[PDB]
Amino acid sequence: MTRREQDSLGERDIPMDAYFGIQTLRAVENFSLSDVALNHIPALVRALAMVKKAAATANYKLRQLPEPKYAAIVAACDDIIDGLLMEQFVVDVFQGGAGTSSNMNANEVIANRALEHLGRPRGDYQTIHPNDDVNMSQSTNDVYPTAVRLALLLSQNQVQTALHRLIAAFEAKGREFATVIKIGRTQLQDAVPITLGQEFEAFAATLREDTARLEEVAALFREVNLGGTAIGTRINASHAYAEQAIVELSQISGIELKATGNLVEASWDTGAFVTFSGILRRIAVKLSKIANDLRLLSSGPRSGLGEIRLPAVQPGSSIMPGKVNPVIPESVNQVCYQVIGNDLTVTMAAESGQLQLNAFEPLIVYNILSSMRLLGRAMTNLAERCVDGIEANVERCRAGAEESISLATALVPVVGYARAAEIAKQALASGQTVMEVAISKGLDASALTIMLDPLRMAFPP
Amino acid sequence: MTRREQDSLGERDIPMDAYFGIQTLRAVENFSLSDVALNHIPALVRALAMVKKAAATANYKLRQLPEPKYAAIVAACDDIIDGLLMEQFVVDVFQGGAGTSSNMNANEVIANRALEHLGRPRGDYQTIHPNDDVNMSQSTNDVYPTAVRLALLLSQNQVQTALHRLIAAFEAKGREFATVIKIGRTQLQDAVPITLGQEFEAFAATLREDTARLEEVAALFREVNLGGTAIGTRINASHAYAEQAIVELSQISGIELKATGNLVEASWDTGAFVTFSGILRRIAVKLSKIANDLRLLSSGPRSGLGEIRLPAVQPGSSIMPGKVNPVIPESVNQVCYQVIGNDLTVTMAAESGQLQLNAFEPLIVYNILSSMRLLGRAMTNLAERCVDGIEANVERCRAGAEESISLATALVPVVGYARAAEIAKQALASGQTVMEVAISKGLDASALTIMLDPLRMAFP
Amino acid sequence: MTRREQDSLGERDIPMDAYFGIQTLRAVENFSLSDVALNHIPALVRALAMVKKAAATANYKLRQLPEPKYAAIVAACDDIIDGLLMEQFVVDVFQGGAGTSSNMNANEVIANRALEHLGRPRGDYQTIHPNDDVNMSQSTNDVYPTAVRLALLLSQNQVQTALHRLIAAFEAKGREFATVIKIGRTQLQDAVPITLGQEFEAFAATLREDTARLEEVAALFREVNLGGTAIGTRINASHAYAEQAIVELSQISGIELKATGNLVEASWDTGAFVTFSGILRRIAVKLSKIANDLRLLSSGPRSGLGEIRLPAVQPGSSIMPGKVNPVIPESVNQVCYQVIGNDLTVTMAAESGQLQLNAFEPLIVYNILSSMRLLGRAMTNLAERCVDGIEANVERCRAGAEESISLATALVPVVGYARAAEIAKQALASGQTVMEVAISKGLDASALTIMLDPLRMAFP
Amino acid sequence: MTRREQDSLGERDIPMDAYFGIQTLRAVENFSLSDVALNHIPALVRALAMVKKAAATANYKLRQLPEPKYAAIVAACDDIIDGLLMEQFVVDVFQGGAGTSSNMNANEVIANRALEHLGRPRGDYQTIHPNDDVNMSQSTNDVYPTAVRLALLLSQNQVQTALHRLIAAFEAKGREFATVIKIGRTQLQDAVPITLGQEFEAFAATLREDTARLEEVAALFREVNLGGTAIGTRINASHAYAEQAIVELSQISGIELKATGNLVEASWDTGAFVTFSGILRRIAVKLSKIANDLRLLSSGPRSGLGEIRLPAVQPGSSIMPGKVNPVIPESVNQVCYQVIGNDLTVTMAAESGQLQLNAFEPLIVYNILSSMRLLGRAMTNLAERCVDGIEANVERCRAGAEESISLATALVPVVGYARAAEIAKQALASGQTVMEVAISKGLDASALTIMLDPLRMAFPP
Ligand SMILES: [Cl-]
Ligand SMILES: [Cl-]
Ligand SMILES: [Cl-]
Ligand SMILES: [Cl-]
Ligand SMILES: [Co+2]
Ligand SMILES: [Co+2]
Ligand SMILES: [Co+2]
Ligand SMILES: [Co+2]
Ligand SMILES: [Co+2]
Ligand SMILES: [Co+2]
Ligand SMILES: [Co+2]
Ligand SMILES: [Co+2]
Ligand SMILES: [Co+2]
Ligand SMILES: [Co+2]
Ligand SMILES: [Co+2]
Ligand SMILES: [Co+2]
Repeated sequence: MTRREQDSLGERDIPMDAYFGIQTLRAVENFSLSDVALNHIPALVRALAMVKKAAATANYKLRQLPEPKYAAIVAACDDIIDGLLMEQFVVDVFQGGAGTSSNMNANEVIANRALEHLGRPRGDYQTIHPNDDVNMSQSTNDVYPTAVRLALLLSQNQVQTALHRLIAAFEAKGREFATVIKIGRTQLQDAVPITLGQEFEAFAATLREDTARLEEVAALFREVNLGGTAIGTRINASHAYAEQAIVELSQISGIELKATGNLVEASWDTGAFVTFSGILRRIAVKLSKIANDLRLLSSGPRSGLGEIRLPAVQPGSSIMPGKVNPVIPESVNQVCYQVIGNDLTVTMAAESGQLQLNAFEPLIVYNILSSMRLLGRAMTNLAERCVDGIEANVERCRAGAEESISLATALVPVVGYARAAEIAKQALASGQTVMEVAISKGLDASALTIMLDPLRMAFPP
Repeated sequence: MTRREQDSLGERDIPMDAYFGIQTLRAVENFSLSDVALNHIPALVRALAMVKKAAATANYKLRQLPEPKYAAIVAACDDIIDGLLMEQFVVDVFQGGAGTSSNMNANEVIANRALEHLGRPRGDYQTIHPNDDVNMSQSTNDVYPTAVRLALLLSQNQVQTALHRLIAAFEAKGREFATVIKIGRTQLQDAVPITLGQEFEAFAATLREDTARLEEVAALFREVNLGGTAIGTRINASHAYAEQAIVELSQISGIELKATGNLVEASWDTGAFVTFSGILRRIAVKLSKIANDLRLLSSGPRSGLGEIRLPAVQPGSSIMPGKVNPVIPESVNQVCYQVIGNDLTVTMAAESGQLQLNAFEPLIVYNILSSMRLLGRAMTNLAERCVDGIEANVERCRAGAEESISLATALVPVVGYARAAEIAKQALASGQTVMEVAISKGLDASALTIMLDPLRMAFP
Repeated sequence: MTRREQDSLGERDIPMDAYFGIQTLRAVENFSLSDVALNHIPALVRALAMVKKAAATANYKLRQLPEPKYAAIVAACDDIIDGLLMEQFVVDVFQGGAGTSSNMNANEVIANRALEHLGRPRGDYQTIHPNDDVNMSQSTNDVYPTAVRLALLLSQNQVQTALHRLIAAFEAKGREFATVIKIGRTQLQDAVPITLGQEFEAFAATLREDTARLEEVAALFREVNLGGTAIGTRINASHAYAEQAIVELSQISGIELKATGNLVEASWDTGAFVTFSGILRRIAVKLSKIANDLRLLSSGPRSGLGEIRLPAVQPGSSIMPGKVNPVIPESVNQVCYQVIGNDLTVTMAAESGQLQLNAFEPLIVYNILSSMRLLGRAMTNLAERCVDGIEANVERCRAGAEESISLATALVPVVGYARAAEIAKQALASGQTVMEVAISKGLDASALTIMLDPLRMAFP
Repeated sequence: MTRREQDSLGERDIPMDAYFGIQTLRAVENFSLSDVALNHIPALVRALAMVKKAAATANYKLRQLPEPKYAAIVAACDDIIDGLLMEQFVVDVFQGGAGTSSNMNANEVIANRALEHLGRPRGDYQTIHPNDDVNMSQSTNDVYPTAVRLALLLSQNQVQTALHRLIAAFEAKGREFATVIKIGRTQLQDAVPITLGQEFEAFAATLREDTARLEEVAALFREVNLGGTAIGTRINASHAYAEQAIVELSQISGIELKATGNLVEASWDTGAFVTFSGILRRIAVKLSKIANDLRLLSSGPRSGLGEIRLPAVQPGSSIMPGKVNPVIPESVNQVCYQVIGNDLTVTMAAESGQLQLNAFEPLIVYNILSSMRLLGRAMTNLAERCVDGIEANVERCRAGAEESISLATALVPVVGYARAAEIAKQALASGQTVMEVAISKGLDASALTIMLDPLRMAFPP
């Protein structure tokens, strides 16, 4: 069964129980590109609903929207915000129209769910109207970007939790491996001694910078253009409505929002999206570097560095034991490369704004929510399926530190530069340790245990 | 209800109904990252099955695999090639493992479907073994990349068909607007006359270069490393098996494949993916510019260029008639920006190869298969729902042409550059036409109506 | 005429009148790639010299360096700081060795200039040694990334001065065009009325956001790893030395520096370069939109939007008087594209770090200093040679606002949606203003002149 | 001492000295952005003068350019083609104008040099006009992109020569290390045996691919729009003029050039540049991974892979012997990252085309010519200064192979899977070779020497 609806282009038959309407139906036909629909990015659906609740409350309080229609609309928004009706948001994320299809998907679905609450039938738009009532005082160009900013704010906690979790895992391994002496490597050449613990604490340290800079950057989104309507001149939406709507949207979302400084600027500026993507791009670059180290430090088992052992999560051959593919970090690098790619997409999109509008905010929101979700899962998997279970190869780390030619420097104040250089040269020609060569020159072994102690070199005063 | 399987890491309970095994089950746990499973890229599944059919056949012909197992493996691969069992390919496209997870997902499903065709229950690997039988004479590092290449080859037609569709839309609007004179624009300044038809056929002409460049580049994927195994040294696979498996994979896929020249180089080289991601990027860059020209030319209705009118696919406000948001092109632009980024993701991945292998082909194949699909759909919509129904504002077009001070350009071959420049400046300074200004200086009214016809200036 | 120098690889002949040494000579031969030498980023040379002055002073105060040597080194450093000896930094910016070549170019030059401020010959390194004395307590790995941070910090001003300059240009125009009413455009479709002044003050507005983010990001460079030596374990340099050197470098540079929190992390973290490069990327993205807006609003003279007119800085085609190519925004566009490519370069280099070091700080620092210098010049040019002389086309702007259909919304509470939608459709259908159609239906002329005033609509 | 010139914006004073005139002088002031002038990309300056000469010659042959002025213009183009007058090309490569400023620099300089050949004074434009004569039958939008295509064709040789050189260095090391057995590595895990020579021969094979792809992509540039003028309509250039100019440009340059199929399309289409940039990018991507492989194989000396030794080109300290920074690969990598960014710069300029013209070819040509030049020099330096001198650390290579657990598979036909697997497991636990475990199970040493030969595993029949 179907019902019959009408827009400024004509009539169509919508399936009887669909909560979306004619406008959404056309957009499903117009933008069939990715098979990724609005409900694949639920945070934006929840956000549109909160913005639509805020406006309805504001209109009601200013006596522009009748009580029964406010009650019905609010109850409908509440349903969507608590995650009902998600399957009704069917529009492709790659939609044209600068956000209009998302706005209309929300307008129609809220309208019809509102009607259900009033005991009227779907499609009875004379009672609750998708444009006249649910979109009162509003514009795609202020509702959509406001919800976009809201959705990024709402999905902030998933990436913060993930960072904290990865931080906590590196800290623990930094503590566990505190006295595990090894050789540091610069340009991939053996340099001077360091512990495995300082090295893991430094992975921890780098990500502590990230959670701070991300928080700082997210705060730019608290600035909203709600009330500027179409191009920032705020025509058709009163000052009092804008004031009230923002106060309401703060209450609903639990986030203190404010009006942006210049709404004509805010109508078109995507600069904040570039900045936010940049910090996701930074996390991915840094994160990728960590994943690379864990791949390098565990290379082997016999003909690599073999200094750490990652947990074997992948099945192997009984006749090929010891082969441990660094499979979680690999999965992490792929997330990072993708995050970097998506970041360029945001850049091209941001760059292509014209006059009073950027038309490509839907592509932007899709890439940022994607990068955020992917990065959260990569970091969570890295922490629990890999980092938590890493083991030090204690003897083989020590071997590297003990084999360092750099230890010969500690002999200068005892035998003179010329002769310490000789030992250095000899140790390298013959392949023995500085310790072994030093012994042959009649220097005492228990004295050398002190002089050439690598843990002493790694830990400054 | 579950069944009990064993791998190198130990024992695990697998759902009764599942054709995948303990190795796939583990990879599903290890790489839960995106929610996009292998089944979202079915051409690679289809391709993986094709390779498994070919390998099985070549092992049977060299008497390495006995007949009853051969007949059962092949039957199972056929079922996969025919679109059955797709829901069993459950591994995340962002998998670590350089392909092993996709490879093992095929091994386990093939073995359990092969077991079923042969009477026996899921997990009786003593009979059909995922590793020892289905993966016989193979390594992830040769079967997976070959599947990757075959999956790209088989996806050519969706993009070629869409390019051919868009070309035909433009060609037709080219003929429809052959005499619709308008003004050209360089650097957004008014230039010399041209027809809308010429503009449109130009769009079709650039997408013709693209269909050819695409064939040429897709052709590199015909070269496969099947039988190089782990690192290119051919260990565990005979020369005889390699040639035979290629002959067989050629017959099965409908495409003439050949052995690549250096299996050692081939084991790790990802330049073929960069090249092909590159033409997709070209198509994106070209297609996005066309979309942009469509948005500019349809700007208005009254304070834009207003030279064309796209079909109104999006309903507008009853109080704001004449607003047509160039919504299909916008959607295309956005597809184009996603393809460009995807091309960088392939770049990052491709550059990060180490020694005998590149560990990130899962990412590469996923990004290229996506961009191919999005370009196909974007071009097919652009053609069917925008171009086919575009209409010219004939009088606004004409008006930009006759108005133009550029009409003096056509007097350079008459009175030399200098005197013609002089005529141009006098018209602009005195508010007279170039026609008006030129009779002034003694030239025949008769010859000028012809010489300064803007439609004449558009053609040789 | 040459002199004879030795390093661990052997003996070489160095030009007699060179302040550089055998290690710089070797570097010149090793990385001849680009024809762009260290002196082409002088801010890094000055910075290297400041840090060397900081190290010598701290070394002096802690009694690791004797007073005669301290004072010669310090005086050499001052010469470089003052702009002398720039022709002696000859090493390619594309150098390998992760800083070493730049550090040794500094060390040798400073040693040799110290030798004359002390009356000794060039090359007499038993008296002033480039490694033992000028690099004392130091490694490339902490000296070089500290110089980079300082260089970037000392170049902040130029991009700040240029931003403020362009802000002021736009603000000034913002006042001038306050009442110049025109139609807004969304998706290139006629929207609602706005003033050219508002549009221009929004340009200013966005750039003021950029000045604050740039400042805020620059501050991250204030944290230095100086003292951390080779890998961040402080080997060969004491706590007191590091504390003292950071105090002394803060005095020398004029910027309050502080020791970074974790020196092991600092040894390899290139993240701050990514964040910063991101703000340049952002500026470029915003800047290119603005440029694009200026090229669009000036399109014409006859058949574009014709809303503004940019000063003519190139001479025109005389066969087309009144054609003005937007030559200055194009040049800015090209700069913005470069900065964005440049940003990807940094992104690769940052990602490529291995274990205790990232080897690619020289490529990172070169690209950033380029980008900064480029944006600084671009924005100055856009302010002085374009924005300041922009003229508004008052009548063409006004006609766009009056001919708009958005006007018909003002009539909804006068005559009702229904009848006001009809006025909109008849206006479009007949080619008349909302005003002319509204006058037909009998509505009062003097109420309509206020009602459908576009200037009124522009301001809440 | 100066001279006085005039354009449609007033008068200015130009150095008596100079061959450029008033228009070039304004361009110097208007576009001061980089300090990189036209003389930094001489290939373009030369190509412009080739096109200029072709057009003069064509005009002369159709009786539109007087013989004396033809002779003088041609002698001037000849001087520029032969490398004279380079310092008169002073405009910034970052020019606005879509190439007009480069075209006018060519026009003016040629005019003044032609005048000198007639013994006339500088700026006597009544005799030789930069627009009227030197620019006859031409527009910027056909001459400049033609000059650009030909600048890239003139330049192709340096990158092709560099590629062949690098190829040659790899092939020779391929031969020299033909029997240096080592362990192959997949995901940084020990895999199966392979020879170092095979590894180096793979480098050669992959760069051979690049020469073929570069050649075939460069051939797209042979298609030129000379004679399409402003927008592809050909106004002001006769069919005959165009036919003759192309025949003539082909003769001057030594390259079979042909008119492009659709001059309207060709007026704006930047697709050929993207494709050329892309194969440079692809060279960067592969070159970079070779550089990385080199830095990794040479890692150590003692706590890395240490399979090869790169020539020490950078000096070290006498107390720290054995430390060899992989300094030339590092500079290759850096170049590769630059080219990859330059490819993004091109992609931006290309996407930015509008209607009948793309305005950003000056930036495009500059980036591609830079990229080509860097790639050439990096590849040349890698060959002469690193590869040609690489050494194998032969015993360490052989130890990697013997330490490999993959050897146990050879034992299957001999002792059954179960026992073969048991040996592999025991070798892994004790850090012993498969050979050592095998001996201790009472298998014969001279038998096992044959069975477990790594060199047989590296080389198929
Ligand atoms: Cl979401
Ligand atoms: Cl697919
Ligand atoms: Cl500088
Ligand atoms: Cl050049
Ligand atoms: Co779905
Ligand atoms: Co915290
Ligand atoms: Co799914
Ligand atoms: Co065809
Ligand atoms: Co290849
Ligand atoms: Co220089
Ligand atoms: Co300020
Ligand atoms: Co802003
Ligand atoms: Co940091
Ligand atoms: Co110069
Ligand atoms: Co050849
Ligand atoms: Co073309």
